[PDB]
Amino acid sequence: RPTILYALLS
Amino acid sequence: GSSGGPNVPELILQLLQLEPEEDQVRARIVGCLQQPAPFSLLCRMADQTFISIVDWARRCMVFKELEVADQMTLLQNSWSELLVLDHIYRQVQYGKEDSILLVTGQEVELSTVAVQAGSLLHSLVLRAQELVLQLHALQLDRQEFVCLKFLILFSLDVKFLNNHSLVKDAQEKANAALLDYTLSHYPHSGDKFQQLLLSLVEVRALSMQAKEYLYHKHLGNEMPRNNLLIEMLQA
Ligand SMILES: CCCCCC/C=C\CCCCCCCC(=O)O[C@H](COC(=O)CCCCCCC/C=C\CCCCCCCC)COP(=O)(O)OC[C@H](O)CO
Repeated sequence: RPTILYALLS
Repeated sequence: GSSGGPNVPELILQLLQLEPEEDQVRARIVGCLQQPAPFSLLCRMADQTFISIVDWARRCMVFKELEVADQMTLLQNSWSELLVLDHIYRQVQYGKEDSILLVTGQEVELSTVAVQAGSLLHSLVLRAQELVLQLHALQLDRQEFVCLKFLILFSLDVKFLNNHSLVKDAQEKANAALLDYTLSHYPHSGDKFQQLLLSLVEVRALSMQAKEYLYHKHLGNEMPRNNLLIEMLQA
């Protein structure tokens, strides 16, 4: 599930 | 006592190299962003402050060596405490008892909070100012602040992570650094280390109250859509 947090860390 | 100078633990010297000056974060957030307090703008400001904290974490020693799942779990356990500590330290540096300084540079009179805030928020702002007073009296310095940020980031019990060893070592090194630094730089504040750890207990209590305030706003449909702090709240 894509999340804002994951987008900041990738 | 006196800050910095010789005899500073390596971890603290490294963390200082990764901590941007307040003026630089201000410029960055004011850039990312552009009477009654503008609620949605303040929510966006808090989201941008957390983005800035995630950027700092990404560059830190140890954290930068972890896989994404471990990085997410650590941030999911520390986001609110890092935001509260950031606000608290900004007030310690600001040094004014009748107003609070926001990361954008905006100054908000406490009298204005009494007029505009409901009970949950007003009480939270005032409780945070009492911790600001305590930390100023204890002479919290920048070396201690960055070590406390790292300690919070790495506060999670390692049993919740894949890379146990690396994080356990980071926890031990950070506690040792704060203890060694406070003993060597503030010898006449004999229990400064314990007093800072008790201040972290209060940061955690403030954080919990801030989460309850965000949950009340969320149930009332008052938060902006796709707010990052609400994503963190629900994770
Ligand atoms: C630790 C103390 C800080 C408080 C943490 C608050 C929790 C999360 C941060 C949310 C970011 C947006 C904050 C918006 C505040 C705001 O506009 O408050 C207003 C009132 O505005 C005022 O009193 C003057 C402006 C006060 C601004 C305080 C801004 C604090 C800014 C940054 C702190 C970031 C730390 C976030 C920590 C989050 C941990 C979970 C609306 O009040 P209310 O929600 O009680 O509503 C009452 C009634 O319904 C009429 O509206």
